[PDB]
Amino acid sequence: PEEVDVFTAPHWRMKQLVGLYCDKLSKTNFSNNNDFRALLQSLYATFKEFKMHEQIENEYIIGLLQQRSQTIYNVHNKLSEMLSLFEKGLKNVKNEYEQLNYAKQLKERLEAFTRDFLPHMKEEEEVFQPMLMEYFTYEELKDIKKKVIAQHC
Repeated sequence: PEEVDVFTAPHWRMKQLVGLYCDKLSKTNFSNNNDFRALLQSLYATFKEFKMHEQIENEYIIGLLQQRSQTIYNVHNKLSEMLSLFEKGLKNVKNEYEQLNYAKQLKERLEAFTRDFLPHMKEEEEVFQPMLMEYFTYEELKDIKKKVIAQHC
């Protein structure tokens, strides 16, 4: 039921963001300083919204589900490292040799990030959403989703 689903719309926005940076990345001219900085500026804004996303889940969803089921063990950092990588590109890359070296690193890290992020969202939808249905009443889930949408939008 739509009104108790706490993941689908947030994740629709996160995957739209993934699609946009994958697009930007494949089209960026890493030899061009303006293109390079513009890309890193997008990614920084984007990964900041990813971080707001995980924090919202921690604060409004997971920390509650954890309290009631107590089947929590995997904590729900990578995002701060990605953001730190972007800051570096923005503050410490000063010519074309450094841009192109950095570019190879960025691409590898973004690829690895992207391959983990998508499954991580799938798992919340497939695992946590069902648990939420058992540990909370229907109106309780409706209330949680009201709060999660307010924080994301």
